[PDB]
Amino acid sequence: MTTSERVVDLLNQAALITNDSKITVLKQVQELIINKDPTLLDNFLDEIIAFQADKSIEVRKFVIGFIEEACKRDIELLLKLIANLNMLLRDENVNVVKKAILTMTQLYKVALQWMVKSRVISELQEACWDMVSAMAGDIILLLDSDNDGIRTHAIKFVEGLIVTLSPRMADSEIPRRQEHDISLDRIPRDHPYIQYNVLWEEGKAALEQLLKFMVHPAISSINLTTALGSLANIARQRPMFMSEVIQAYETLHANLPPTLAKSQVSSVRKNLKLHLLSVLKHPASLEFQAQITTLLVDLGTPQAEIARNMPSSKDTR
Repeated sequence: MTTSERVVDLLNQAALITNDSKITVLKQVQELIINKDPTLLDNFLDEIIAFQADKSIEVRKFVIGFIEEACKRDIELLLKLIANLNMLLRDENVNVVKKAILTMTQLYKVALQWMVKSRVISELQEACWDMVSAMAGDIILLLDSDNDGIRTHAIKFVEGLIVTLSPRMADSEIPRRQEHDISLDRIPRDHPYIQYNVLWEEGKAALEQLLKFMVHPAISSINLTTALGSLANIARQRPMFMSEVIQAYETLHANLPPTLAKSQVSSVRKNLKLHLLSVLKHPASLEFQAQITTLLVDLGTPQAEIARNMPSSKDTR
């Protein structure tokens, strides 16, 4: 029997399995159609995507993972799969939503790169980009989800967005895994469709949402520390934002979220200090030395710890 005959037989078996172990069979299918005979991907998309209706949470999560792998293998499948991903982002179960946010964090930057490399934008490709972009806007709105784990994942997606939609600079720290990710500097300024200025504004607006979130008197401990880490990552990857990040830290410290200001205060300060020190260690910090140092002392950072983390101006070259 042929590969596509095997795929049909596995799919028919997966349909008879009544527990999550059907994912074993679906991953066999995914390996056949994504890696063994990639030409089959197109032919059996419908069959895999059909499992987005499965009642099992792990099965819907599998389908989100599958969409990510398929779009990473052929980004144009995003044309037929963005709508299914949008349904999973609105899932009734928060674990499916979280997994869909993870996936958008990966796929947004790849759809954008694809738009940026197209000189002529088809109707399908335009509606696909419109949807990618409303989904990003909806995930930013998820900063106000009533679910703590969703807000946490939204923070990370928003972090990734701010970094995508701002330019790399010469002293930008770039985690090696993100070396080849698109950023604003890699966007031609006369692309007829994707407008540089608009994406910049959009990155700035995303950052303003994340700064406001950070300050909010009602956010939780896990959200706060995720946001603090995100802001620190942003300041080191995009040093043009360092000022705004330092200021956000000053502001959080002046106005502690009432629920975290007594028994939890030691923890919040230790967290704020650890993140602030990571910013200080970045050479662009030398421009804000008095402001950072003053904030570090006010948090009760020992002098030795400030001194140890101060970058040399040699690292400014």
